[PDB]
Amino acid sequence: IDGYFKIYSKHTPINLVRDLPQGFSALEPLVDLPIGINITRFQTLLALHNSSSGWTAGAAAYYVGYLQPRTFLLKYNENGTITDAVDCALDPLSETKCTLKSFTVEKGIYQTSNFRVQPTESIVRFPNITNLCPFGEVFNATRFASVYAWNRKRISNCVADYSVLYNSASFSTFKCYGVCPTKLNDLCFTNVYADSFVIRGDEVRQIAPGQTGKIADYNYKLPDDFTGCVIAWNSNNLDSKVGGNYNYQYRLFRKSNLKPFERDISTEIVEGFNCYSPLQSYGFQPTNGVGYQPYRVVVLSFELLHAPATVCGPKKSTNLVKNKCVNFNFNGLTGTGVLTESNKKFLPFQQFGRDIADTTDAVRDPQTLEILDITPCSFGGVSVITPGTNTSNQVAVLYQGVNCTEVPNVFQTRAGCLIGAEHVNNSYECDIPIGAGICASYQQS
Amino acid sequence: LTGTGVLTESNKKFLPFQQFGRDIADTTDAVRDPQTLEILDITPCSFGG
Amino acid sequence: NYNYQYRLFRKSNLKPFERDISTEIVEGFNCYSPLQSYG
Amino acid sequence: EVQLVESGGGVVQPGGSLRLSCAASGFTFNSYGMHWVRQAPGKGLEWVAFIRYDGGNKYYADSVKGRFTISRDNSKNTLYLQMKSLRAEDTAVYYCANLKDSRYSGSYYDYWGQGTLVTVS
Amino acid sequence: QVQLVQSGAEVKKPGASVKVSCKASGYPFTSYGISWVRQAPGQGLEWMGWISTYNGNTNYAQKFQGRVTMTTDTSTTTGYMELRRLRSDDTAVYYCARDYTRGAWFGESLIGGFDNWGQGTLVTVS
Amino acid sequence: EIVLTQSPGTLSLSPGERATLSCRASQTVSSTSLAWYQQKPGQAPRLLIYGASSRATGIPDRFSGSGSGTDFTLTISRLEPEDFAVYYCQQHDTSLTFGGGTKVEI
Amino acid sequence: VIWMTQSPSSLSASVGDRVTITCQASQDIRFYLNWYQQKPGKAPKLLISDASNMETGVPSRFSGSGSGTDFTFTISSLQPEDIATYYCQQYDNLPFTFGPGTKVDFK
Amino acid sequence: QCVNLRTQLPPAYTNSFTRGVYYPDKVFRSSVLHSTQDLFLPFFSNVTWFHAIHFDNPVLPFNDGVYFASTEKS
Ligand SMILES: *[C@@H]1O[C@H](CO)[C@@H](O)[C@H](O)[C@H]1NC(C)=O
Ligand SMILES: *[C@@H]1O[C@H](CO)[C@@H](O)[C@H](O)[C@H]1NC(C)=O
Ligand SMILES: *[C@@H]1O[C@H](CO)[C@@H](O)[C@H](O)[C@H]1NC(C)=O
Ligand SMILES: *[C@@H]1O[C@H](CO)[C@@H](O)[C@H](O)[C@H]1NC(C)=O
Ligand SMILES: *[C@@H]1O[C@H](CO)[C@@H](O)[C@H](O)[C@H]1NC(C)=O
Ligand SMILES: *[C@@H]1O[C@H](CO)[C@@H](O)[C@H](O)[C@H]1NC(C)=O
Ligand SMILES: *[C@@H]1O[C@H](CO)[C@@H](O)[C@H](O)[C@H]1NC(C)=O
Ligand SMILES: *[C@@H]1O[C@H](CO)[C@@H](O)[C@H](O)[C@H]1NC(C)=O
Ligand SMILES: *[C@@H]1O[C@H](CO)[C@@H](O)[C@H](O)[C@H]1NC(C)=O
Ligand SMILES: *[C@@H]1O[C@H](CO)[C@@H](O)[C@H](O)[C@H]1NC(C)=O
Repeated sequence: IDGYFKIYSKHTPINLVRDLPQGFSALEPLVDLPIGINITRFQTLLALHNSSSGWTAGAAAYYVGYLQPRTFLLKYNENGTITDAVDCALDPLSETKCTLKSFTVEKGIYQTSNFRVQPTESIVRFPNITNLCPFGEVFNATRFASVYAWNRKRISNCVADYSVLYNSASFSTFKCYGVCPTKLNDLCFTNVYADSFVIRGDEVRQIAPGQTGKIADYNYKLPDDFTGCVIAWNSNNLDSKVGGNYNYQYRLFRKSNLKPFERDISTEIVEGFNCYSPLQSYGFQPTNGVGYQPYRVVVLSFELLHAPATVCGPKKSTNLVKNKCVNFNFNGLTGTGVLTESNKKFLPFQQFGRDIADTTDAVRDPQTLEILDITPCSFGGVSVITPGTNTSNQVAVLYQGVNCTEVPNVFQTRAGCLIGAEHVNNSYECDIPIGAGICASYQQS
Repeated sequence: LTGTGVLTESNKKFLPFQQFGRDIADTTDAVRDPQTLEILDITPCSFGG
Repeated sequence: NYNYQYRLFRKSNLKPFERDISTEIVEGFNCYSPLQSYG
Repeated sequence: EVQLVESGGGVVQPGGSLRLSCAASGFTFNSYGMHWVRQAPGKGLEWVAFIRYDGGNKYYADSVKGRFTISRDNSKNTLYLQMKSLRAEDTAVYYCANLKDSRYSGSYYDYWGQGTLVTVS
Repeated sequence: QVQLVQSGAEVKKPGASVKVSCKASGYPFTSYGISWVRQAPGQGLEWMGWISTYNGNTNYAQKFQGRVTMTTDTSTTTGYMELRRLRSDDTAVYYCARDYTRGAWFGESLIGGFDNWGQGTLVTVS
Repeated sequence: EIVLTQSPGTLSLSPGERATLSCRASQTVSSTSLAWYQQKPGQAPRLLIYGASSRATGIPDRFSGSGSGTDFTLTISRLEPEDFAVYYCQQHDTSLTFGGGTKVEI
Repeated sequence: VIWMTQSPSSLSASVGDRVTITCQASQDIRFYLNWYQQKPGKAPKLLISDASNMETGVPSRFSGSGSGTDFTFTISSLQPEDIATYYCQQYDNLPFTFGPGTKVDFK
Repeated sequence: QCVNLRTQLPPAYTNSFTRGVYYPDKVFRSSVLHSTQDLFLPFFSNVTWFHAIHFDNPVLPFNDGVYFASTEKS
């Protein structure tokens, strides 16, 4: 375990000649060594001697078994010694014993667990978009705009591989809000908006939700419910000039603060006492300190509307499986369930339906535009019907609310599928109640 | 292992590898003394309404 | 002091308290030495 | 002495399904993990899937992942491969094997079965 | 890798026209535009124009205004250029290249150049 | 349009020697809008440097360059037999133009 | 996924000739490489494991070597019975992969 | 030092019954029923029975841990 080689042992006399004893005992810790190595194979070492037959030995034999992850109920006696145990995965009776935390079970019916049908296949469906998103066209631009007059571009009808930006070492910051950047490739959006500008290093701190300052208030602001990523990098070698690259400016004065994604390029104040030009140039120079050097900033904002997505990450569309329990993903809409043809009369503008539980129960396929119904895979409770353990160890199992055809002495009742019980056409007083007029008893079977 | 309580000689038959005992309340009710290696029982000091 | 170096390339990320001192990549197009010295 | 016998091969259509099995004898099957490997006529070997001795974990190649399922029965010493949504490219001879592997299978020996041909048309 | 393939050499009379193709492979056709230049025997590079593979937008050197036109075919991932009203001075080798100097979507200048050049198409006018 | 002038016309150098090639624009050109090319006899030209700070794919590290204002430089730290070719400067700050070209020969 | 390649794709040689096969991994697989031999109509047979570990029963004329990404297989004295296609398998990481194989023919 | 030493013998199995249980930790408990999750030998499992001298001792997989037992006086 984690590099620790643990040994347990026990040594007792045995009355058997050539087998293992039927009974119970526990092994005690012998040694625990911090070895720190991987083990995949092993071999047993024996002592040999040189006889007339060559290298030989007296009779020797051993047994080898393997361990598996299991749950056990262990019983400690008064002296703190383990005297008994239950393997909770051995059979339905042992499961009942573990559930009831006892080695003895009384006559009756007990619910021990639940069953669920697992998905047999996975499918993925995305829009048939072939173009790639022009991110390089924005990031690798020769010039960026001033912050008081920030630019915006819309990205649509394309595939966006966000790992090209995320894993880039060219960026000093890559701060995402509302979304994890490593998961962007699994999402679809209606649109993505890219805003860009040049500011000082120290001003990059203002490019976020809930911020204030000369830039946050008068040049560029993000909303409190912003979802997107803020990307910035040093451009001192590009956007700086000797004498000051005063071509870049920012808004210094305004009568009121801006709203999110607002822009104001008015040049209204002549100058004089208490009268100043609203814009202030940047003294961007190659010899400036790190926080005073120019940085290029790009902000990617995500848009979600009830409409076919036009910006999706990398896609691997598959075929469509029906009438089976499957995993699915419709334009980012993941889940597990059975998909079938729908009888729901959707109107052309409707892409999916919803229940009162706030779940999707029907979708429009992004490629065929047909409507599919979504249902959960079969599940239900499992109960064990037993005589007391003082009578017998034979049990019957009831699968609640399910057909016997979906389960894999098999009787179908209104309570569910009953397996292990022998149905008879006689009638008696009710012993162990099952439901809907049906009871069971020990008559032996 | 800090705490408050009365310490007495234990009658618990600890095995050599066992340093302490635990109750169902997830509390220690016996320890092995680090110097004498004897087992001590731990009980709460008297209280009531 | 290029005597001090660090790992720059690997095909997968390390687990906690893991160490890897392999020097496998010759260099060429899309082929680089895994270690990078410090200036 | 040690035997691995593939069966269940046949001819099916695209979009259909087929279940293969491999009987094991002569060795402690329940102690070893197992691999499926397939080979088209005139082509090299393609690894398909691996399953642990206990039937716990399952591994698949990207070429079959999401379509094929590997399973086993340690009571009947039999290895299984359940293939759905079959394609023409799945035409190959499918082998069960106990591959010698110092890291994963833990086997010190290497055994291959006869192989069974599956055709999708 | 990324490659461009052009047409073979042709000989034309004065007043005629020549069309040169540029078949692209190894990259997404609509990610990068196709640029065109030519070189007269023993001379340097003369820019003719550039076409966006994404939206079909074109830009030309002033010298070739009204003389050179361009088009793209996305289904065959191929660019084309045509020079009309040929003269004896149009004897040159014509080249295409993958462009990273102008955006194909926004038309803005980018940090890049002409790469993945074709083999060149020789056109003679007599 | 902006005209690019290269200098010197031709360098005469032995194998193993260092070479420097200059280009001057008639107008100020941003470094982000400039590139360098190389051409061998009978062959199509190739991009060597774009942005004046970044080499093209497949280009050896012996190729470099820099510049500002109107004056830009292409350098080769050591000439190989394959470097004795014709080089061009290009800008796309205004329209798109190429220089007259410069040659390096033995 | 770790990709395996082999060189040459095929070769021919006479009896007594020395034959070598080269394998290369896209990733460092230490010495975790198996060498398999296959003839038409038959399942693959393992000759070497862990790069250079010769399997019991394999003739002394066979050997293997190499490490990291670069591995080799050698036959010191080719016999008429050694005409077969050899494959490299890496088992450092799941999923496991096989190389394209190298064919040895008769000259 | 090393000696250059033949045929593996057929496999055989026995019933593990309820053997292979051990103390999961070193904490003292008494007069109590405790549920635990760990690697154990499953009850009534099929255990492989080897005879070194009916001659070899084959290399076995370790898997997730091994239960070993040997009955002898020698
Ligand atoms: C030990 O096994 C782990 C997997 O559990 C693997 O990641 C690690 O590299 C192995 N150590 C060595 C030296 O192979
Ligand atoms: C065992 O016996 C063989 C044959 O007599 C002999 O060659 C070998 O040296 C002996 N080894 C020992 C330790 O006696
Ligand atoms: C505990 O051990 C004592 C002997 O020290 C013995 O008399 C007693 O019966 C044991 N109790 C149990 C439940 O085994
Ligand atoms: C997918 O292709 C079909 C035609 O085969 C077309 O009708 C459908 O609208 C396409 N899906 C999208 C999102 O464009
Ligand atoms: C910007 O250009 C460089 C090549 O100079 C390229 O490696 C990088 O991926 C481009 N960035 C984007 C977002 O395409
Ligand atoms: C359990 O069975 C025994 C007979 O084996 C009987 O004497 C005893 O009373 C039974 N216990 C209960 C609760 O019925
Ligand atoms: C499931 O059980 C119901 C009765 O509860 C029966 O009407 C129905 O036909 C059964 N379905 C199948 C497939 O047998
Ligand atoms: C009960 O009666 C039905 C006919 O209604 C018959 O099919 C069934 O086999 C009988 N079962 C028993 C145990 O007699
Ligand atoms: C042991 O015998 C094998 C042949 O079975 C031989 O190849 C090997 O070299 C021998 N080892 C020694 C130490 O003699
Ligand atoms: C033990 O192996 C036999 C086959 O020899 C099988 O029938 C039986 O079910 C197995 N028992 C267990 C618990 O695996």
